Amino acid sequence: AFTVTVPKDLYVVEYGSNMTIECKFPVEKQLDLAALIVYWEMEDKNIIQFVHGEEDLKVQHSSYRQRARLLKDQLSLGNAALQITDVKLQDAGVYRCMISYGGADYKRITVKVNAPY
Amino acid sequence: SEEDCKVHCVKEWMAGKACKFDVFKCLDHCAAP
Ligand SMILES: *[C@@H]1O[C@H](CO)[C@@H](O)[C@H](O)[C@H]1NC(C)=O
Ligand code: NA
Repeated sequence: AFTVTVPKDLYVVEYGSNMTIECKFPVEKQLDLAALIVYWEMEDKNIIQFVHGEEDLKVQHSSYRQRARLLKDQLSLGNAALQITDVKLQDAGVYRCMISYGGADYKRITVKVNAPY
Repeated sequence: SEEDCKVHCVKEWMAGKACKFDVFKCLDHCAAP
């Protein structure tokens, strides 16, 4: 069965830092971009829509502009890594990663934003 | 059969993107007994 797995289901991240949240999917030999969809979402805000290799900045939610990207080097290894720079208090919440690659699946990841002192 | 239900959720999510379909609810229901 096609399964998406998360190495971590909880990330505790510092306010103003950078986070990379990971979502793994099975890759046999080389990645085929023509068969791959990656969708990152957070409480109905669309962060990444990677459709068969194609990304459209116009449909990224305004709260993630210039802060969120899908790391392409990880993608080759079956790792859909979402990097968010300059983490905001509003970035706290439940992220969903949906991967379609042959089959389809999704996982939830909780992000908590701390302000250490 | 479950695999096929999930592929179809993605199909309908894509169709929507052309034309508010909740793909996570759809995928959930494929796994739901
Ligand atoms: C986050 O990324 C930027 C470059 O994109 C880097 O300059 C910065 O040091 C990183 N932030 C932290 C707190 O590590
Ligand atoms: Na810290």
